Amino acid sequence: SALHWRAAGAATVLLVIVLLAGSYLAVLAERGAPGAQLITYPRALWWSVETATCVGYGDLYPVTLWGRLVAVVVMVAGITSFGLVTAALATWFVGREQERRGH
Amino acid sequence: DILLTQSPAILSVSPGERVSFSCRASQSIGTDIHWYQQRTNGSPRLLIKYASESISGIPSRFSGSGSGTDFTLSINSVESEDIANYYCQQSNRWPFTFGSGTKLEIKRADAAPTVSIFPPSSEQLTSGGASVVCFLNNFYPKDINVKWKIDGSERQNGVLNSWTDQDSKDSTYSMSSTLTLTKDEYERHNSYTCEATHKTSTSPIVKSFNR
Amino acid sequence: QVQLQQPGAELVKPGASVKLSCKASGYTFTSDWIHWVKQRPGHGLEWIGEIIPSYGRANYNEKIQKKATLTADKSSSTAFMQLSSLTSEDSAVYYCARERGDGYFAVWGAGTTVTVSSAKTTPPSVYPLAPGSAAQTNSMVTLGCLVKGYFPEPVTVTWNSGSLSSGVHTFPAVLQSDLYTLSSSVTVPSSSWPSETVTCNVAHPASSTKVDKKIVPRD
Amino acid sequence: QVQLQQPGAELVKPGASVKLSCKASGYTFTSDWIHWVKQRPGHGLEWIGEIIPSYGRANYNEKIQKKATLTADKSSSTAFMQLSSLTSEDSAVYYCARERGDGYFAVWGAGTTVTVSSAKTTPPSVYPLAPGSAAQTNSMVTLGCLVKGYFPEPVTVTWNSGSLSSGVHTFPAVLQSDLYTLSSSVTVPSSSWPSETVTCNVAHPASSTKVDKKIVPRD
Ligand SMILES: CCCCCCCCCO
Repeated sequence: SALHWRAAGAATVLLVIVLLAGSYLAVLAERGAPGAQLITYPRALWWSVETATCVGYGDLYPVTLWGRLVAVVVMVAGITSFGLVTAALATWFVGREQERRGH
Repeated sequence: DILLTQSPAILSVSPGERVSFSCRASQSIGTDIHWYQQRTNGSPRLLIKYASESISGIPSRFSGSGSGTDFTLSINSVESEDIANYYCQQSNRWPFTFGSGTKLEIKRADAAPTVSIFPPSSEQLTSGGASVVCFLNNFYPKDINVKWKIDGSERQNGVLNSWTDQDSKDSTYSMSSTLTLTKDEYERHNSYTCEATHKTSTSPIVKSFNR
Repeated sequence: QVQLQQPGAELVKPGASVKLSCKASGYTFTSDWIHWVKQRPGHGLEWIGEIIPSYGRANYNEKIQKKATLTADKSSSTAFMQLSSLTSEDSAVYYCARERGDGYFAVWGAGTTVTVSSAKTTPPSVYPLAPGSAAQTNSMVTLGCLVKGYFPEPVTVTWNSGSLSSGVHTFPAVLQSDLYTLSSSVTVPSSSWPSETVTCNVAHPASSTKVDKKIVPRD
Repeated sequence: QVQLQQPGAELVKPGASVKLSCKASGYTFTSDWIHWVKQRPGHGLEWIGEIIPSYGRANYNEKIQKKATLTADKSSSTAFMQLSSLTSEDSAVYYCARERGDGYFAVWGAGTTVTVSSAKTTPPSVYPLAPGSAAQTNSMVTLGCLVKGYFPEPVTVTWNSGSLSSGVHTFPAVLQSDLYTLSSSVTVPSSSWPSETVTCNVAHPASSTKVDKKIVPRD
């Protein structure tokens, strides 16, 4: 298995870990803030996914400093992870095309 | 903070009829409402979660509905065991909050009280005290009057009454009337009588005993 | 089996403090939160606060005066609530409840009745209530037991160690001169007594006393 | 052509169950949902539930007691609704409707009148209503037919097999001793009768009977 594919897999497992810890930590950070909605684990997990993918419907979001800091980590982990898959796909195509060109 | 309004505070229904409890949230909370049942002297018990999802162990006649700001807890064919207080609770926003609660009353058939008078115990007398207890059990309506008489003359001093809440066993009420006096005053009297006057009869139900 | 175990009562002098406990059993998840709810006599349910044992973080109701401090012991799976400098306003039943982090209280404790008073604990005197000699019986007979002179609340009255539940009324206590008094009523087929025994069991958690009293015919 | 076909009526004994049908024709898409609406006499439209035949998934109105179970048969393009343990409260017209998954009911069925009663089915006796001998006619003449002693509702009264629609009143039925009775009125130019025939057609779906009755001068 080439590096890029290995890194892709690793990036994926790591994202899953960030999502779960992010969901757990968001609840921990947000409970105690009057008005917060990111306070139960099931929807927090959903919030973590739509944040990692940067969709951000706006149905749920953190209102506290630490909830927001946790959100930033999730955003960056998602962007980085998917960005890394793109780079792996590019490498795959670059390699295949170099062969097809007989180089 | 989300205010949960439960109105009316009391709901009266005839046995077997369908009843509905209202819960209104001060702002939209999707379906994040949960319902609890609390019987007299019991702890709260989960009935419905997330507005309409049933809980295992809870009778099928219990169901919930609604979304947004208005929710309903319904009981299909209410029975005596349903007599209790019902609370809604929200978990949409912090902090979780509870509604003020609605009591369920059942309007059953009229029933005369079962009167029983009890002389003080030998054990109690030994301590220089004497309590004459009288029970007016399982009657309906809850309105009822009890009168004590010692040797033919009405007595009021030393009498303490206690009324139960509607019975979750048969939808009736019961009341106790206790006359307490020193062993001395108890010993200088012969007959003790307890009389119950209830809607179910023009004449009072009377029970007595001679020391 | 009972998921949350709470002591039945606690007597506290005005100004003093008490530490209520809540021992949990059954499934335990890192996502569990233990809540505390206050219920004054005749009133509704009031949320006090919550704590997540897996982390030790606690949040409190901001609308009421802070009287509690929540802690938890992961090893003994017990949650504690320290109520301090109490007044008669703090007298109430305090329930603990478990929430799986999904918003609802799936299970509640039996609750601890806290009484803030200067009076002294006093176990109850339990006297039997058997029919008089001239009392005519029907197809049913009514018996009872008098639970007099106790403090503070509450007391739990059972019949035949709990095996006799039908036909039982335990009247609300009455307060007079720093002492409570109540009676419990039981009705069974007249043919079954006294052939089949009838005994009332009275527990008074505040004084760690549980006494029995057999009801036998007067003679 | 009729897109949704429903039987006209169903008599059901209290406690019993019935299975209503809704045969659909015309365009059918995987995105189609068949809905059921309940309408009690004098009241409005109440949504019961829906089902998507292409998948077999069904949803129900949570606000009312669940009395129905929806199923569908893709091969025969028929949707069914099982109503169980009915009471007089379930007596009403039940409509099925088709929604293309875009929110509105583009087409509705004629509806099935369900009557929950212990009484027995009874076809109607149809008697003619022709003017008396001393009745003076104008440029118009009024005729009719009496539909007496039937159960349960409804009955459909037409004139000249439906070709005569103008000048027709069919009065609401009247219930008396477990039997319904109504009259239908038709008015035509006095010059056209009896030269041109006038017949009333009475269908009573509950008993699968459809009888005719020609209206001829009294003589
Ligand atoms: C990235 C680190 C997140 C830590 C979250 C702690 C929340 C504490 C809230 O009071």
